[PDB]
Amino acid sequence: TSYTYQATPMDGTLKTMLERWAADSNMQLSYNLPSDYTLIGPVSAISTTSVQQAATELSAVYAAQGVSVSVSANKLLVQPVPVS
Repeated sequence: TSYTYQATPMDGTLKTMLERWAADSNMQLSYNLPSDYTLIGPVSAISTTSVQQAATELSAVYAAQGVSVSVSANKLLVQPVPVS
């Protein structure tokens, strides 16, 4: 096999990969960062049928850059990490 969330040869950047995941899922992408970013090596570990798992793995990859990736309704949401 079934569809899996992963990086593929088509995807060069964080935003563009997520545009594909969103299109593949009938979801909105809200990309709330000032710049796109290249995909870094650790993204190559992601391969899962679960959008929650995939988004969360991706979030962890970009956490040290200050980024959160999450599933919010029909949206993939990329934003600065909200903290109290």
